[PDB]
Amino acid sequence: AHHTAYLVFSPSKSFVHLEPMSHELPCGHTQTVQAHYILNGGTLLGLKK
Amino acid sequence: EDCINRHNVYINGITYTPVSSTNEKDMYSFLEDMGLKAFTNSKIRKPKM
Repeated sequence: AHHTAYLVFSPSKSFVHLEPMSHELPCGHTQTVQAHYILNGGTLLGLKK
Repeated sequence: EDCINRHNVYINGITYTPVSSTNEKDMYSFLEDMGLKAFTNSKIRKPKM
């Protein structure tokens, strides 16, 4: 097994992964697609959503 | 014996700064330039690596 991977830069220190459906992909369908999010302090000041 | 070398200095932030020594004055050095020596276990000599 051989593979390499790397990491983001984030001085906010927050980031997203996306978890693929990494294989064969049909046509004329959909796919539901998921991701994993973090937000250090979220809207630090910002607004709500 | 107390070496402290990290695999890399670990700048969580801008970019990983590497390993190198310093050069400054010391209590050990004060008391050797004094001309002499002592015994303790305090943090006298710098945490050299």
